[PDB]
Amino acid sequence: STGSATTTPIDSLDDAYITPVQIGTPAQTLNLDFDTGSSDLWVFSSETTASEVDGQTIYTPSKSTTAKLLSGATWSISYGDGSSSSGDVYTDTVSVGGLTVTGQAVESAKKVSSSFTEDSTIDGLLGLAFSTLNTVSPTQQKTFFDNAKASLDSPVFTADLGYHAPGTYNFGFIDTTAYTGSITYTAVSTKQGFWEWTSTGYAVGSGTFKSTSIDGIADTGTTLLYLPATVVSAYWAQVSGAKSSSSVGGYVFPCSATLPSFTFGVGSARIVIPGDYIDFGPISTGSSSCFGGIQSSAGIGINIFGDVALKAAFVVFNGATTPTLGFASK
Ligand SMILES: O=C(CCNc1ccccc1)Nc1scc(-c2ccccc2)c1C(=O)NCc1ccccc1
Repeated sequence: STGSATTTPIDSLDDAYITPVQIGTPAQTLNLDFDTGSSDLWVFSSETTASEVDGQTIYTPSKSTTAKLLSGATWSISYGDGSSSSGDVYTDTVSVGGLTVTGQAVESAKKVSSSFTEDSTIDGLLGLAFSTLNTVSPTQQKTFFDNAKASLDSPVFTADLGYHAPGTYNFGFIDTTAYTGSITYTAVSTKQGFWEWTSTGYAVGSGTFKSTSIDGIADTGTTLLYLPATVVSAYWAQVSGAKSSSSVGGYVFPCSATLPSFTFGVGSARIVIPGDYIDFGPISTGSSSCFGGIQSSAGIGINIFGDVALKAAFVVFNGATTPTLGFASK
């Protein structure tokens, strides 16, 4: 089997991407944030505290004839950025772009934090990291990809995120027309439950490539590119007027200043992020100071190849016996 779904930016800044997902019988379609940095499929629901729902589409398990409650089961997640959610657990039929999994754990939110409430465009998350991170208790539940894997033509999914444009998540096949040149595959460590890999280095603009190992994760659920302070300082030093602002919580730059590209290494291959992918616009409405898309990982404790990086590439999440990651230019 295979599946193919369009993923769309939630706003003009590409802050996140949503993908339609069918849950239950008859189908209830919710727009979920596919997140390769976590492993829970959770949704706004009829059980969500009413004051914490503001415009989201909700899943109503009582109206699904295929929904089954896991009696006593709970889930609770705290994301790296402080946000959180928790609730109980059902199994139900879940389909993405034509690909169907029966018995998928659908985690119904009783509570969500303020950032989730304030974002009306995201109805939940669909985790695509390794299932060892899944928070369901007493029995850990598998991700949608893990459940579908055996049935897929090939045990893989791909992320093709657009810049200010729609893109595609494919399951079970590699669309050879979606990228240029070849796909370079690189080793993955699953020790932390992430699609964790080691980049071979970086360049800023037309500068010389610096060979250096950067361990980080391929994370579609994180907007920005978070790298070591030394690397980030080298990037913003090439931007006139750029400063790290303690009040804003990272690097900002004069909105009209030219942004150089940022190149990262995948083995001997190179992925080039165009300068404008790094522009996240005025820090507040009407300001001529703009937020930067490359930031230090020093406070986070882990380097993150988020949407800013991934959307410059066609990315293969290869779930073979020994998982690997593939990157191609496009
Ligand atoms: O990048 C984000 C959230 C992006 N989503 C978004 C939605 C609406 C408006 C704007 C943005 N948050 C960050 S920054 C850095 C991390 C992080 C990840 C792993 C480990 C340490 C830090 C996360 C994060 O927690 N991402 C998961 C997430 C969070 C909230 C919503 C969706 C996904």
